[PDB]
Amino acid sequence: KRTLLFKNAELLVTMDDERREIRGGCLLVEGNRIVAVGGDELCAAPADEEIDLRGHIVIPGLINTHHHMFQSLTRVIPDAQDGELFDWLNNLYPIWAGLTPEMIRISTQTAMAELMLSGCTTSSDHLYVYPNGCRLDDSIDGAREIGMRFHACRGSMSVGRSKGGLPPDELVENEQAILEDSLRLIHSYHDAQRYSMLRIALAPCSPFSVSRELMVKTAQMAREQGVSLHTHLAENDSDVSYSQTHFGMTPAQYAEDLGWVGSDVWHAHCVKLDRAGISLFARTGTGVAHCPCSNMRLASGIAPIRAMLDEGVSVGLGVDGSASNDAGNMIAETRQAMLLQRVGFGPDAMNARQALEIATRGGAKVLNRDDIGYLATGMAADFVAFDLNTLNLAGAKHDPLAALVFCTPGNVAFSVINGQVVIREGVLQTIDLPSVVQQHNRLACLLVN
Amino acid sequence: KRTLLFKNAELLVTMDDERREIRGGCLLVEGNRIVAVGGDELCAAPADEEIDLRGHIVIPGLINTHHHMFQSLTRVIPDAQDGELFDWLNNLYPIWAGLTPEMIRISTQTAMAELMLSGCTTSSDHLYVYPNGCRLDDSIDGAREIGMRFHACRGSMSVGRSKGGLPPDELVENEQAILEDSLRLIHSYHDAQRYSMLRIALAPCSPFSVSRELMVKTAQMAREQGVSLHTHLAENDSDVSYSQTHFGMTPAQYAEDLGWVGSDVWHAHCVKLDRAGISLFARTGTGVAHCPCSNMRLASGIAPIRAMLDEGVSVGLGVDGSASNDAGNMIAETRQAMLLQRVGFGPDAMNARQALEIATRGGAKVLNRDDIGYLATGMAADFVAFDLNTLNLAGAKHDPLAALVFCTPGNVAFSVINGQVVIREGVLQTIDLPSVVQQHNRLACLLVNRHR
Ligand SMILES: O=c1[nH]cc(F)c(=O)[nH]1
Ligand SMILES: O=c1[nH]cc(F)c(=O)[nH]1
Ligand SMILES: [Zn+2]
Ligand SMILES: [Zn+2]
Repeated sequence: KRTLLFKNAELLVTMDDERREIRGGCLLVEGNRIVAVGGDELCAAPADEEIDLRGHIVIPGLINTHHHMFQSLTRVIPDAQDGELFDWLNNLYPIWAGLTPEMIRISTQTAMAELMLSGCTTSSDHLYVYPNGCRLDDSIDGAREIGMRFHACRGSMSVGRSKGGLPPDELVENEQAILEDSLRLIHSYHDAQRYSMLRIALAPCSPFSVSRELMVKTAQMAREQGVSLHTHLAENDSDVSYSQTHFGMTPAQYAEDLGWVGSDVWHAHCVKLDRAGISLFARTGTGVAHCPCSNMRLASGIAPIRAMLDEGVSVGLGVDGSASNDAGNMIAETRQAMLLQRVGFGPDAMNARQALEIATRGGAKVLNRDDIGYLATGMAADFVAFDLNTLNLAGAKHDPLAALVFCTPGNVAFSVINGQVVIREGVLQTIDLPSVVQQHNRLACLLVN
Repeated sequence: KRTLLFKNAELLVTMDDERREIRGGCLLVEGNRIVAVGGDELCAAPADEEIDLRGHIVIPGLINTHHHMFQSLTRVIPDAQDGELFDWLNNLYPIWAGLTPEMIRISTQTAMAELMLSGCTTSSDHLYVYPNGCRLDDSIDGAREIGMRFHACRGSMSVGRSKGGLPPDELVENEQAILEDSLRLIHSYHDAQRYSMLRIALAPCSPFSVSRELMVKTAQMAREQGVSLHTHLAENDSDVSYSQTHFGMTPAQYAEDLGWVGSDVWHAHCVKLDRAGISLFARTGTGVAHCPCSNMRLASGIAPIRAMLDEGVSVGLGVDGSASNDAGNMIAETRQAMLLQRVGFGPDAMNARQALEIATRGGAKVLNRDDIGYLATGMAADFVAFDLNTLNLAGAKHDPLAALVFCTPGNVAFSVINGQVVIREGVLQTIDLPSVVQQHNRLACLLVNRHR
């Protein structure tokens, strides 16, 4: 088995059970997993490759828990930059009706590359449109080429124009076809073993874009197959009113009534989750993907993340799709979580270590994994290093960890995912990034024009 | 005088009176000024150097209107990261008491380098501590090394611990000495001419950090000398209560009472400015430096920027000191202004072009300058270029301008300040940046290990 030693980090942030932050720390890797973490004599360990991390901070790889990677082809569309969410959807859906399998494959790589260079080693996605023969398989193909640990969601919608919804009919599917494809994807791709690089989750776009029968049947299938459940919930005032008018229930009551609570469930946004919903989520272990930049850029609101954390809700972090952020920058999203909670709820609402915990342990938690999210013996070899001697962090070496959240760092210097060194001295190793960016921009131009 | 042609930008954002955004745009420069702005007809122009900007967006240089660059030596101090503003001040003041002239000279270069690589071509600063023989001269020396267009404020404090204030006495000054040094700095350094690289403003830290007499005499001096006035105003709930309690007045009423209104005045933050204060500022031309990251990082609040703009208030942008942001990233601050107004006031509150106008034309206005802030014949040759073919902007070429605000771009590819190409292919040309960063971090270490 291949061994790898990362030695003499200026600070090794473990996020482990003691929250050890080790000066001069070293990390010994064998295959895809961590052998030991420490300073002192472990730094003298022989290894097939040694990488010198003096002057760097090492953190556990960031974990992104919500995205729509296909939207990285359609950032800052003029008719979608401003205005109401109604106009945003109505101007973007006809564009997305042109998506091809190749664009799914390429856009997954582009969005994952942006996340990887900004500190992220595991990401979910929420692909929920399948025009022109597009399949989740195309996104899985792209993810496999770039080497990121991947939770692929079988997103779905069934309520289109003919049934009184907003999406064009060409962007919705029959519900029997959705369940059959969901089952196929689990059988073909879901790896439930420790250190899995690919897991499947089932994800109707929202409880309102599919039938209530399909929400219950999806939950049933996920529980039978041992996979997770993901959807958008309580993202804005319109979601809350819709739930009340149409079902006589708050969004959280609606989720509970469908069986969409539990540690195998995580809901994106939850900006308008109420006190009873927070408590329900806390006692059922239901997770939340917090997407601060999206919630600001779409004027959704400030999610009550501090209140959720204070009751024991499992909270992870997500960038959301690139047409509603529009960046894909994980460490910048972690910064935004801290800034937004403080402006919303005061100076004690979120510090650097609490935000970074959401970005690491919190994300592992809401994806229902205990093998990622911190650095210790037997954990997955997922971690990143930032150079502390850059201009961006000059004067911030008083606390290298806080520097990543309070300052604006550049790209990571190194990234390791499943023991593979995927970024070396700021250069992505698993793909030809300039070629992918070129193809992406040509495809984006073809799609929109 | 040297001539420069910048040709074939994918998009040249002028911010001019017609807000032209020119595909294939070109810029012809002579010395410190723009000779022409146009399309490919400019390619027939002769120039000493041509720079090919295809694949790039060019924008007017961003203008930063509030800072404390000395704080770039003390980012994320553990005891100041969290807690109340009281704890922030009382844990940072003893550290700043060890500042030396060399630290002022170096920290100015570090803070300006961060601003320049993130799109900024003009900055003010608000140095308000002068321990151990430090002088505004030291900051001016650093700014002259790096080539940034500079509005240096003689900040001041006189109400210390022994007199019932929070700063220690070693960090406050006698008020007559403050006025004397203010006049010396104006006479020695303030260049009032077009395309000036150095202007002086007078800047008591807040209306409560000095006597009422110093507030009034400082304004009197500034008006006599023709320079501007700068201070912190209405940053938080404590500022509003204090002025109401001690003076029976809102912060903006108190500023008016002190004579601290007018187009030669700009107030930092104004988070808690009320409707009548907004109206007052609009009709007097009083400016505002909006500091969104600082206002969130210190839990100050969401300033009513959309309301001020709708009433006619001149609003610029500021990163604030690096101990309350803690970044110095001008284009990221522009993004934050847009994100924060939307979450505060709805989807119509601020778009990419509105935010970029605050960061350019808005900053020129609050600094009382008509020669920077947009690209047109006779304007200062201050502009920057971002590469549009980066991973960060992939899929955003549908609107190159909005991409700068809605995405998170890297450093600029090129920067021109006063006609000098100060950043070339991402590399800062005017200082040895890794050497300055090394010295900065070493001085930061010496500073925090001082005996106190
Ligand atoms: O912000 C968003 N809301 C709803 C959606 F379906 C989506 O893709 N993005
Ligand atoms: O936010 C701030 N408040 C007060 C200060 F003196 C300062 O520098 N910054
Ligand atoms: Zn989403
Ligand atoms: Zn300030």
